[PDB]
Amino acid sequence: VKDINRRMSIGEAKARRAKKEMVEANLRLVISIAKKYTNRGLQFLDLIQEG
DNA sequence: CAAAGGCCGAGGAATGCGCCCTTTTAGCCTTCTTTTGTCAATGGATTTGTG
Repeated sequence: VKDINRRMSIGEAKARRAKKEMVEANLRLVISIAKKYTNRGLQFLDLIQEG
């Protein structure tokens, strides 16, 4: 059961690093979208973080 | 052999900005049970009437 939960953890770490790589790639997309809302009351970094 | 121009990117105002749908949450709105304030009786213990 140790090795079972271990292989589970291996899969989880792989998928998590993959999600990380995708988010890292598309941060530029998020900034490009958030630039459209920059003057409706919320600061720029807050827009980027919600995005 | 350089110049004009076509291309891409790095930076800003703003006439800029969701919709349709499911599901919970607030609160108002009625209906009912109970605590509470009220009107009337109904004697009963001092106050007065009497000589």
